[PDB]
Amino acid sequence: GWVRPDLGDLSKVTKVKTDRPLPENPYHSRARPEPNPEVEGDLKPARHGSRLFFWTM
Amino acid sequence: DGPEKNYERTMAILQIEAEKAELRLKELEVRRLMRARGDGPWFHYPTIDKELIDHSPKATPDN
Repeated sequence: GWVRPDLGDLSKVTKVKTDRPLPENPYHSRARPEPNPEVEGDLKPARHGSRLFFWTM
Repeated sequence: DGPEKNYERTMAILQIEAEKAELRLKELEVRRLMRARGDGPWFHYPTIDKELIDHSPKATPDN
């Protein structure tokens, strides 16, 4: 009763039912470093301007 | 100008200059900490972007 699969059949991506649990950390990764403290707020003008030496703006 | 105007004008000048001097000292301290620790927006030297990584199944499994 065997039927030869047609051209293209064996190259399909099929789906498999497995009771095996899906791995959690297959790469065995460590905890990632914490991101740098984000910056939030309202952008206001620079206090007294550039403050470069004698410049007033 | 009367002495009062010059006197209180002087105070306004001193307040501005004193505030700028404190900010100048704080900036030197903030820059010193960011450069040594790397935890601030300054001295943030780039690292490779992780969105360049291809996560799809590969030709071989062990990777």
